[PDB]
Amino acid sequence: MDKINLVCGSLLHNIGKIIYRGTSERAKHSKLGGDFIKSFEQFRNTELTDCIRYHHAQEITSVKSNKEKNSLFYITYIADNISSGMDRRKDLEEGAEGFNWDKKVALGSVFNVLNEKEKGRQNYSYPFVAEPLNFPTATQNQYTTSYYDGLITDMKTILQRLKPDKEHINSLLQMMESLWSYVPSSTDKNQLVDISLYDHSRTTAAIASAIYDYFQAENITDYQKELFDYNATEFYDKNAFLMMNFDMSGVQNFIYNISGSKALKSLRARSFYLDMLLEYISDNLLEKLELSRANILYVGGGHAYLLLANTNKTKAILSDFEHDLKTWFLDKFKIDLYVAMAYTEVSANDLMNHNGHYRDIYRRLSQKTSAKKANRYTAEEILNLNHQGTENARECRECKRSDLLIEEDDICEICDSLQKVSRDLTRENIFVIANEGVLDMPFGKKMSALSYSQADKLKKSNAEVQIYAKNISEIGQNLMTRIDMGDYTYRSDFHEMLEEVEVGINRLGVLRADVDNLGQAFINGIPDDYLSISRTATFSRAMSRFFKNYLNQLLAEKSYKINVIYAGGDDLFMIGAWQDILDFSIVLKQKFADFTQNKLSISAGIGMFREKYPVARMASLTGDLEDAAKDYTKNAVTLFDATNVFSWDTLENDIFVKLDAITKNFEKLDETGKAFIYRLIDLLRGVNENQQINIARLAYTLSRMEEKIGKTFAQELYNWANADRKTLIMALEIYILKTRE
Amino acid sequence: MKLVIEGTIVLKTGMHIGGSSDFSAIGAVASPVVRDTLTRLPLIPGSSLKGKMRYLLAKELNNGIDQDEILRLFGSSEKDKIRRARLKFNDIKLSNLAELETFNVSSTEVKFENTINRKTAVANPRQIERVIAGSKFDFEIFYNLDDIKEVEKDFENIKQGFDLLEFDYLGGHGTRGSGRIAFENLSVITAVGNFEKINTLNEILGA
Amino acid sequence: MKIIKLYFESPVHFGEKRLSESKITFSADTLFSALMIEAVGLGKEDEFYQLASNNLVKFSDAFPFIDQYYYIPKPMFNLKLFKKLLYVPIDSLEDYLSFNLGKLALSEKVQQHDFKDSEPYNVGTFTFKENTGLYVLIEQTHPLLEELLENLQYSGIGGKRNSGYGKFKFEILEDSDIEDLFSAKGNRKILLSGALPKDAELEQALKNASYLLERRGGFVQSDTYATNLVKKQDLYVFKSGSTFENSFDGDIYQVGKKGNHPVYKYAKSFFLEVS
Repeated sequence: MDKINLVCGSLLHNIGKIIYRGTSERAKHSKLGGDFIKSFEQFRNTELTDCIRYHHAQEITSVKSNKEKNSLFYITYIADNISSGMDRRKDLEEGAEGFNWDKKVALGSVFNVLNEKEKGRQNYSYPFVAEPLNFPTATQNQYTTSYYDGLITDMKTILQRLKPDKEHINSLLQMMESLWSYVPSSTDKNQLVDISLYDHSRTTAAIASAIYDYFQAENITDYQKELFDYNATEFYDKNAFLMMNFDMSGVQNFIYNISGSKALKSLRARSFYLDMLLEYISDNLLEKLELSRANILYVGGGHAYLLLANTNKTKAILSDFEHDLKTWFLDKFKIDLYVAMAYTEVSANDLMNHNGHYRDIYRRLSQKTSAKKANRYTAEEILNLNHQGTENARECRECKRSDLLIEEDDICEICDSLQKVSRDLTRENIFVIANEGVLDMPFGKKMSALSYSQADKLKKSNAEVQIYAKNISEIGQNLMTRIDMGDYTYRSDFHEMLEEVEVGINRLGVLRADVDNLGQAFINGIPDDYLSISRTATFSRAMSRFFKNYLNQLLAEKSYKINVIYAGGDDLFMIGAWQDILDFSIVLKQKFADFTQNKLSISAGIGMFREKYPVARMASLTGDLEDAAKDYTKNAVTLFDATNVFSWDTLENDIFVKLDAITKNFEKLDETGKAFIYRLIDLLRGVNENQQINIARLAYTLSRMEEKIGKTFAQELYNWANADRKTLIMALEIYILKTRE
Repeated sequence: MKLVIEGTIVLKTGMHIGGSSDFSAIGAVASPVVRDTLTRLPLIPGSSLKGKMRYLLAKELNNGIDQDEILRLFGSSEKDKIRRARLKFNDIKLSNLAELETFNVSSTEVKFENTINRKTAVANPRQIERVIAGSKFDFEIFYNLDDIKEVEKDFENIKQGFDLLEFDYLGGHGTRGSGRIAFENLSVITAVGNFEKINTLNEILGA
Repeated sequence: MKIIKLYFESPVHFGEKRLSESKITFSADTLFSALMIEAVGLGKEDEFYQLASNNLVKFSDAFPFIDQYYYIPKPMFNLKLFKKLLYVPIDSLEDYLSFNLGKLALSEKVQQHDFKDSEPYNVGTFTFKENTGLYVLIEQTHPLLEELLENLQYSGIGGKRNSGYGKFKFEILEDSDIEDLFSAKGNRKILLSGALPKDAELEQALKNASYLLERRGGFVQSDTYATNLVKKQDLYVFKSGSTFENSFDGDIYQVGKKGNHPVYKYAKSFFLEVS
């Protein structure tokens, strides 16, 4: 039997409970899904829904002999039992009409459980909207029937629209990503009120699929004998799962490896390209593995977490996959891009979360990456690279290599490919893959990534191409998946954009940023005692989708003159008018503060540049400017120089009221601005070396303007200069800069 | 062989030189002078000295038409002839800062300039930071000798370039009162080995 | 075993790939290439190349050192187990079983043109602070090496010559209590140069190897090589702080065939043996 049975069974296990509290009738929830699927999805066979509706011993012993094997109702059952996280083996769960089950708890977030020693214990709640703008806040709210009515219209339409085939599994998990990523899973004990039903369901399908391939691997059937003698921990000790990892090495040096004229579009292109390549190689491994998009836990900026099938054949195709992948890399990217694949062999005794063994299992995996990351290549490829070389006089400028140089110009083929997709990497294009394209990615299949005019006609007629996008426009007719990216632009031209701001100084600002304490957040992600597998992936996907989608929407809604290059918790580079990126930093701080629920903060660096200036020099200088603010980690932003580094509250409160006071008062006066402000600045910035001289001249000159600037205002200028004068010299400085011309 | 050209750069005015990528405050000087990244003492790049000598050799040598000697003495990377640069320059730091503080004055002054619009008479003030006049930059130049028959010709055409630089500036806003140098007590001494006819080189530098 | 300390009067420029970068050390093949360019300068080329072929002037690559502390890159130990750390002292490694060299800079330049526009370009650099610098380590010191080193301190190690960066004054100050570490035989070897073993011993040299390949090779300068600037054959050595069990010994590869005179690349081992 093909794997569509379990993946369409275990992911759609307990889905029909969304209306179990949405109506008043209280039938058995697994049987509720079993009878809805005749009226919701299709004319579905009862044998395919055998694995749906028999999910406990009290519901399997009723049907133990009439429904024989190769229907695999055991499999989704044990997948549910270990996908909850520790144990639900023999108990009448929620939905089996036993008691007054709780039906009003929203999703508890796992932000607190990440570093349990920083928050202790707290119940979080998610404000849902019938994107969606859902935050892991601590204010408690309840789920409603109208959202359940809307999604059950979507379940009687779109789940009716889809078909249970492996070709369209990806679209239904994209649908579930769009809708059920921010819903609770159940209202039981803490194992399934901390996680969504999304990653629980797809990890359930993953566990079912992997143990199906395992039961095919050592050729074991008659599943009553091998599961039902006990709580099955004696059968759970064998190697049946593979918490596997991918890792990109030297991504940052590769994206910065430019010295070109086109140094901004190229930078955007390759920054996107590395993430896209990692996504494609992960998807190829899933397709060659005959799996879905379910067991892939998370793809980040340079790493991927999955779960695999633990057979000797899967290991053999993993070995050949590794050889093919490293051969492709070694004849395209020498050592500058090495990809590291590693799995930690585990058990379902390792997976039932009783005998410790998760953060040290992560540590063993990080060791098995690093043991592979040390011993990279064997012998023959080393000799191949050494004796492959040749002598000539031509080089590409950025990718300073001789090989793959195009004819009669000196840019590399990779490098012309990344300038080709550079200009037309818009906000709306679809990333199509083809055997005929411009980019290069393994195994021997190219990326075109064409716009949504010519890439639409062959996206269905020419099949067997997995097409990626950044718009939610696939309702189930186009077979495209969405993967967003930070791509906001004003109009991507600085000469038109900076002449629009005819208010302040004609200067161009750039921004560099990253997230505080993120490295320790992945050294010890979630602890043992409050662990299910699926929960920590939701954190990272929420952060990534927050960055890409939320920042694109935020720069859209307030019409900012800001162009965007990167997106991420380690990479963020935006270029724009300084009057628009200086006040974007505070609302960026606020939005990432209340997205994290005041747990993870921002180090940022903002500098001010001439409009005609090399953007590579800007990016290097402002990355170093942020690196001055980064170690200061602590939350801080530096303003245009390493001498002006302020914490976020100091910035917001101190300067933006000591700029608001200056702007409020000096625009009331027709004969003080701004020679007095220049003189006040000149005596204020020079008090650092000689002190009582400048403070005395300051007192005298505040006395002599006290009839013009105000009998009150000179007193705040004096006491502010005594108390906090570094936060006023910057305040008058940015007032001067925004009151130029 | 390999020879050392020694001397100093006694400064008669100016020397605004170079320019860094520091953020120009509103405040004090925008476009500051070039200074060392650790010690923050004013120095000239040896490339600017090298380039003024190369330029002033270039404009006068074969006056009427690049040349051999502009590549014989200062290197080339042409597609037919490539020559090793016979000279050897080092970046020159400020030397007499001890006696430039006996006058209790800073190493670097700030100079206040402006243009006025001809059309509207609206001024446009700039501050430029430059090292004070009367600086002395003790410099050393080495010489990549590879042929004895050209030492006297090379030295008479670098001493010619040594005096032609005194009537031109060295870097920065030159035609508005900057950069004018003078060269005191120039000499030559062999680095390693032993050359025989060092007297003519030493006198032609002392001439 | 001997030390050659190098105290620099000026900012230096050691690039990986381009001009606007710099690093804080220069590898062994850079030093060998520089020294036999100087032997070209004084006509003792072949004798020097034979002296390095017969392994009498095997040497290390340059390492950071601060006042009476000499450092090495952190040895890539493949144990169970700081990620922002780079260097550890050579007499302090086994306890792992207070660092400031200087500051990098981008001194930024122009090419003047008379009627055309002026052409700006930036040069990456690094500055050693006061009681700091670099040092290398050689074996069985040679008078001709002493004769060639003094011609190199007056023509510039570093990238950009002759304007005007890399310049130093070398001093031996022969070792006292560090060659015992070299004579201390151990069960775990540490490379200290950009080595590439020959193809015979390459596959036996990965029993526990925790190496890092590092591409080396650039353009070729002479007055008589190939009539324009050509690249050299890029050769792919191990990174300095690698870690082994099987000691190999590399050799000096000719990567120049097209030009009339050859072009060499020093890559042979220089090991530190520990537990």
